[PDB]
Amino acid sequence: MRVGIPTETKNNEFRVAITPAGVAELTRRGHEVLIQAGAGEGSAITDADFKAAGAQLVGTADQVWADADLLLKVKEPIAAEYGRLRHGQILFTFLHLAASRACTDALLDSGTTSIAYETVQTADGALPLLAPMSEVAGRLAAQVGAYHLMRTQGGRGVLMGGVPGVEPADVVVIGAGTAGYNAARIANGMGATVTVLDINIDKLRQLDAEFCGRIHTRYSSAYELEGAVKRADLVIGAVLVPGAKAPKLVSNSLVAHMKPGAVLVDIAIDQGGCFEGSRPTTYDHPTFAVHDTLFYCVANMPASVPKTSTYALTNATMPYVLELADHGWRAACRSNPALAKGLSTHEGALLSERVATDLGVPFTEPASVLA
Amino acid sequence: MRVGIPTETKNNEFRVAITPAGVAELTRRGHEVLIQAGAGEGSAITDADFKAAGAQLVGTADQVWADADLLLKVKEPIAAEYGRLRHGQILFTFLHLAASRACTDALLDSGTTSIAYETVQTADGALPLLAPMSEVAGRLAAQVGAYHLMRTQGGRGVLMGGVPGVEPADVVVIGAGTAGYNAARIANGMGATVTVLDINIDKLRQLDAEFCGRIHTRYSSAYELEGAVKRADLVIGAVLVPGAKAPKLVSNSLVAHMKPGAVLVDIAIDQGGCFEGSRPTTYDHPTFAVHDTLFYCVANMPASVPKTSTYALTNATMPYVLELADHGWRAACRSNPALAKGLSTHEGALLSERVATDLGVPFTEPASVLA
Amino acid sequence: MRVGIPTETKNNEFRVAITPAGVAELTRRGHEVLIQAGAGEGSAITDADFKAAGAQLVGTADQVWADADLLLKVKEPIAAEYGRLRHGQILFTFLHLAASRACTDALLDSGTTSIAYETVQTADGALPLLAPMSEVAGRLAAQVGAYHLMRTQGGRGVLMGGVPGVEPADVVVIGAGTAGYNAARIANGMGATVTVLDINIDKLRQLDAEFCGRIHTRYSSAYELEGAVKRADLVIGAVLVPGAKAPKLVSNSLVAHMKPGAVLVDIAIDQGGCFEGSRPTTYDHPTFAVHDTLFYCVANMPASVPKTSTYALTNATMPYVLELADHGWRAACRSNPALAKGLSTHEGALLSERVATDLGVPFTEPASVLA
Amino acid sequence: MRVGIPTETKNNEFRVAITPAGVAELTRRGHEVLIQAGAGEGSAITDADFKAAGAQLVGTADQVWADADLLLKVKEPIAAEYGRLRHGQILFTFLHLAASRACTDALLDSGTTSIAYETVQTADGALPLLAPMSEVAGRLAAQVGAYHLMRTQGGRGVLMGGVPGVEPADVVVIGAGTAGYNAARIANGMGATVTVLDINIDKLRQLDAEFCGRIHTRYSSAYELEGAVKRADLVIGAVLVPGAKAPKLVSNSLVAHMKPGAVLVDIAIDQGGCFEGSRPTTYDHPTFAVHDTLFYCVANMPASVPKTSTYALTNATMPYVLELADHGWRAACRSNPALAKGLSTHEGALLSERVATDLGVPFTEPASVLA
Ligand SMILES: NC(=O)C1=CN([C@@H]2O[C@H](COP(=O)(O)OP(=O)(O)OC[C@H]3O[C@@H](n4cnc5c(N)ncnc54)[C@H](O)[C@@H]3O)[C@@H](O)[C@H]2O)C=CC1
Ligand SMILES: NC(=O)C1=CN([C@@H]2O[C@H](COP(=O)(O)OP(=O)(O)OC[C@H]3O[C@@H](n4cnc5c(N)ncnc54)[C@H](O)[C@@H]3O)[C@@H](O)[C@H]2O)C=CC1
Ligand SMILES: NC(=O)C1=CN([C@@H]2O[C@H](COP(=O)(O)OP(=O)(O)OC[C@H]3O[C@@H](n4cnc5c(N)ncnc54)[C@H](O)[C@@H]3O)[C@@H](O)[C@H]2O)C=CC1
Ligand SMILES: NC(=O)C1=CN([C@@H]2O[C@H](COP(=O)(O)OP(=O)(O)OC[C@H]3O[C@@H](n4cnc5c(N)ncnc54)[C@H](O)[C@@H]3O)[C@@H](O)[C@H]2O)C=CC1
Repeated sequence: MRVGIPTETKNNEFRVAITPAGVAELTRRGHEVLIQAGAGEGSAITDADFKAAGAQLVGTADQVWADADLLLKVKEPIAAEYGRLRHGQILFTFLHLAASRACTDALLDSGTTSIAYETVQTADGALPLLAPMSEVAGRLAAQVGAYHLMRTQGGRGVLMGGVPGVEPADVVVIGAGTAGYNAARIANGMGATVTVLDINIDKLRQLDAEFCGRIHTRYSSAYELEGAVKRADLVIGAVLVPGAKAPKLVSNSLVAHMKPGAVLVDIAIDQGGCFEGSRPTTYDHPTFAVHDTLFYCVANMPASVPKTSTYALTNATMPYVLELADHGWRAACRSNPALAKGLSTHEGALLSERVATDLGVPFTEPASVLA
Repeated sequence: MRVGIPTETKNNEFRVAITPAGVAELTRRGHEVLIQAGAGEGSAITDADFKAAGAQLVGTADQVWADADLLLKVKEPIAAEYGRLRHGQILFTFLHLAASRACTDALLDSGTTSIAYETVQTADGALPLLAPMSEVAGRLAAQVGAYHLMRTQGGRGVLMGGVPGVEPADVVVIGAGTAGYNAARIANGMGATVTVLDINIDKLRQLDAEFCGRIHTRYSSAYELEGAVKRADLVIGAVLVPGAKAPKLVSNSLVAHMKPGAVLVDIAIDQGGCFEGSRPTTYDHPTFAVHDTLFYCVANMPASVPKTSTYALTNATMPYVLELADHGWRAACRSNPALAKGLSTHEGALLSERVATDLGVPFTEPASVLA
Repeated sequence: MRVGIPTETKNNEFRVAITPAGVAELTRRGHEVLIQAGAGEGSAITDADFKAAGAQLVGTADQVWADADLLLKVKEPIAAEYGRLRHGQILFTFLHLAASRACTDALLDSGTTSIAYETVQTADGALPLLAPMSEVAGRLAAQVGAYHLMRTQGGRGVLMGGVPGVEPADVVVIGAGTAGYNAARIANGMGATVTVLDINIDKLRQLDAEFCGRIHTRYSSAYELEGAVKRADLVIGAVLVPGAKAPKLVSNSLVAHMKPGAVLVDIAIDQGGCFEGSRPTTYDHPTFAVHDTLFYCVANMPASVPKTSTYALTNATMPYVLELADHGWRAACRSNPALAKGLSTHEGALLSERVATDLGVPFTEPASVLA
Repeated sequence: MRVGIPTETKNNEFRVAITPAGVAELTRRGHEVLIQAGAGEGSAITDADFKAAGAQLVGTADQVWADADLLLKVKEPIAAEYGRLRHGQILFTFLHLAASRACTDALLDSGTTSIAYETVQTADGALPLLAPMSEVAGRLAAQVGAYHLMRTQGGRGVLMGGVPGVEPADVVVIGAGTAGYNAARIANGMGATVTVLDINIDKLRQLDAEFCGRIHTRYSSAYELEGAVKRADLVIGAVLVPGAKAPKLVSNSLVAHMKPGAVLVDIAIDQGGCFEGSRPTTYDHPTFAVHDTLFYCVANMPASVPKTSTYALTNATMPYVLELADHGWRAACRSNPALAKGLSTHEGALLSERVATDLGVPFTEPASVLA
């Protein structure tokens, strides 16, 4: 089939959904690979690199979208792309539909078949395509939080690790999953005192063992959470219920009681944000004031480190890309339950129960479109 | 005597040279403490906090300077302050004279008595007043280097620590002293691959043992230095010869051979810079381009984390401040050889041999003005 | 000469001042070794073990004391032993004279020559005979503090290390020297959050590097000390000025503000105690109440682990014992400045300036009795 | 329904089965919470704290027991409570029935419905309600073992971690599960040389990886076990077969060959003890002599650290408490197989096969009382 990769268009989005190695393997398998001129430049993959791997370089986005049987992207379609969505095409990308009625409607109205990276899910419950991006975003949260704690950025003016004889920053991570663990690990490595909260005690045990208690763990009761947040210099929101809109765990009322110049990084912004005061920001304007604190709410954090994140992502997605190209969506999803869990839309039907619930929109069973 | 502390005026300088506790101890000893209204605000020390500790709050900088027998500052006098320097007054602050003929001339022409924090030196050869700032600056270099490696900042677009299956950043630290050790430690904590060079093998042996080889050490031969720099995503320049202009270790020719978007942080900029291409930048405009790389050359790095660095600095300086106030410069320096090594100017005479050599200016023996 | 070792008589004192190996080395050098029957039993060294090494086992303490030219002990003479002190005899033991006018007077009135283990001091300033006992006492403070934190012991009822999801104990160590470092290390190993204070920043810098920030370090300002103590579940007092009465750093007023059931272990009790409320306790009755807290003030902590501490002590003391036996006190002290610093009394003259100052008693120069 | 929490009555039992937060959530759900006056005081939860959360404070235990539909406790009913057990009430607490015919009979004769915390078991085989108490007891075993190794407690007189140049204690842990891992981790953190035995090699691999071999692992053959025990200063028994009486792994004959003053802590005492010589002790009298060793056999170890263990326990139990209150035992157990595995008695029927086998008492299938 024809596999198309357009240039990402979200603000400062430097990632691309395929590398030369993936192009070469698709072509080895009898597929036609179409790629918009310039699509890999953010990730230092020249048109010439893609050409040598076997891609057809096309001048415009409209052609990639029109010609592709399988359209591969990194981020969700944005408003200017809603018109490019079409019936009879497979879209494979991060979707975050529980967080956007407008995006969901556009997919449904177009009749396109869409599969979300972030709801592809193996039998152990893991999300193998979200995981590498959660790892990137977690590590970035720590480095971005430390930078914004500087007085010159409007922060409290506290050094992450302190220096001998002087207290370090107090960092609170909400969620001990992939992003939270990665945020905690880097923040701890920068010398901050790190506390991680979760409602899953198993995850806290795992963190306790891995750092031998150097990273503090607190069960996420209302009392522990509020107490930790009030004391924090930096809060990193990293909770998830797979495919769902993030729960609102930190109220604006709580934020009003925080130390002046504290920083809050809402990693969960891609699913709507786990802070009440969150709204999406971009790399051009990443922060805004809430009460006397600074919120950071970038829904495409890994975009700033494309040399790392393009590869991390495609190492994970490629086996799934190959099965979709070889067999088409129905046969691929039929053969792979994990893949099938990423199914989101098809011919105006919404195939995710959690998305349908969060948006208040009718749900149709995926088994129905697969049988 | 009268101990005066004016507001710092260098760009984005949020530190202050004393805290309420130091003010209280000075007043307990019969000293008059004069402080410019607003001087502690960058460090979250209000005029009211200084007042309660015993300070006289004065409206203008000119008064502090005119009235103080001992003038305490954080950074060197800048141009607009040259007219405030006076004969009969002791100035105790960071000076960096080997890096500024203009500052040195101003001190000499004023006839003031000046002692440099950074050349106060104990008999083991350590610089106890520079050390905590070198600790701050080293830790900041890692976090600031990581941030500027982001594509959105003009950098290469590589995450410090990578993620599983994908390479981390390659970090090179030149100098294994206080600043370099701290930069290496934080960069390593962020998951970067860190290589540290020095000409002092003892210092490399210490780093090797502390991290049991996780931080790489290379003797600083031309071959090792050039090779490490060409491979680096981030270079941190942290060399020092006490009180001297920094040696130029990284040529612009070498920089032309580096990877595009690499970042170079010149911590040694306060002493003139150890990179050939270095020139001082400010927190307002911290970076500039050299060839295809980004240089970061801020001479007052600890200013951005004043809640940490004001205290770190004053924990160290205060015992020296108390000796100078109790006994005056001559008797304090007679009693304390370490203090006496900080002696820089007195009545138009330049008292540092290393500074005199570097600037091409007459040297006068400090034992002569202490006899 | 005759080297005598009596049985220790302080409460629960299970240590002994020599082992079979030391006895054998003394006898190899032509010395007569006299040991009280039963002296080694606390340390599991039977009379038969000492006999086989060459010792003369004697039935009574009075004989050991009467016959010995060099008398080796572990702890200071107590009241019932004051009548055994004699002119012409060398006493070599822990003395702690700055803490006991009564002990000092007894030594002075007897005219005996005494050398204190704890003031023997090498040119680097280290106290090589105190050090291994400080190591023992520091490690014990952590384990004894943890035990007394149990509700069943009157303490707050908090587990040292917490468990995943639940806060650990907050431990504050005052003094970053041998005892404090060892207390911090063990407390941290038990999973407590440990903060260590000192006025010597060099020592904090060393702790910071050794644990890469896992043990918190705070410069010991009034503000940091008071704040840390109010938050603490367990406080360990481990400060020292060599040969001096301990400074009083924790007021009873501060103790009144602590959490109910907090535990305070005063390791510095042997030198008078660094807590205002401290008074010496014994292993039989180790604790007492101050306000709503529990104080632990045992002046012979290493006695409880004699299998460890007898050997640790004698590994260190023996080379000094051999010098004193071979050459006598005057020539040994003439040859070894470190040994000479332990000189405490001789023929009614007090030879330590620090002790003399603390007790308000005339000082006589040790160079005078060595000339 | 009515949820009742009486004061614990076992010796020195300071835990309570609910906290204010749990009370508040039960009341939010339409349940009536009854709590005996004083029940939370051991855990520093005042009657006023429980009152503010919504509980009815009742004067006597008899009323709590009579009125409660769901009775929540920490420990098993003791003799003086056997008369309070009633038909038509759900009891949810630690039971340890395989270790007490008398307790089992009382439950059976009363006709009450009982569910054991310690046999609630998820599909991975884990025991999520036992786990936090195993974590507490393991960590306590190390600290309690170290204390009793002191000569002043009748132990060998060896310091847990030794000091430089002198050997540390030799610690042997039997069982590499939750309690054993926690005991090993703390003992290692105190500087002891730790060896852990198990028949499950997977658990030994996990320990080997987590400490990179610093904690020794030995397959639990008769040879390795006997050899390790004879060499040990401290033995910690931490084996379990879920719901079963502990196997007797250390014979009195073996104990006769141990070093004099060795300490044995039998954590498995709650299930009957894994040492042949074990019998339950209390916090009032925790130890007794076997041959020349000291046995410690406290069946309610976490009771001494209630500020830690009350919260650890209730963080785990609460989701199960809520389901029992909302739906009653039959529907809750029907919906939750893990919960259903804790089913122990109902109307005179014993529902645990392992308990019935160990006691030699008839077994009835749980599916029979659930269908
Ligand atoms: N902003 C960005 O650019 C990126 C955002 N993300 C987002 O980061 C978030 C976290 O992702 P992962 O770490 O991979 O998820 P994960 O599933 O590995 O971890 C989520 C954790 O949150 C915990 N949790 C859920 N509800 C909670 C509550 N009410 N209180 C406390 N803890 C709670 C869960 O128990 C779980 O341990 C997701 O929204 C993900 O989409 C991921 C990559 C990039
Ligand atoms: N930009 C800023 O705001 C601040 C800058 N600094 C500066 O950082 C610099 C480093 O200071 P510290 O780490 O405290 O000094 P340090 O004396 O502790 O270490 C300097 C190291 O550089 C090494 N070195 C000297 N010449 C060398 C050569 N040719 N090649 C390789 N290594 C060489 C030395 O052997 C020494 O180990 C100084 O200029 C200091 O003033 C310090 C604080 C703040
Ligand atoms: N109770 C017992 O059985 C034993 C008690 N000790 C005692 O433990 C105490 C500590 O001994 P080491 O650790 O060997 O001494 P050390 O000399 O190694 O360390 C003492 C530390 O206290 C610090 N210090 C002094 N004054 C201070 C102040 N005002 N505030 C904060 N820190 C201050 C010093 O800077 C130094 O780092 C001594 O009194 C020693 O005799 C030692 C062994 C056994
Ligand atoms: N005394 C007290 O206050 C408390 C006692 N406990 C008890 O501690 C004991 C251990 O609990 P957990 O660590 O949670 O259990 P677990 O199931 O996590 O670990 C038990 C380990 O024992 C091993 N084992 C079983 N039979 C063995 C044999 N014959 N030889 C060698 N190893 C063997 C298993 O393979 C397993 O790894 C249980 O009896 C538990 O009820 C728990 C909490 C408090």
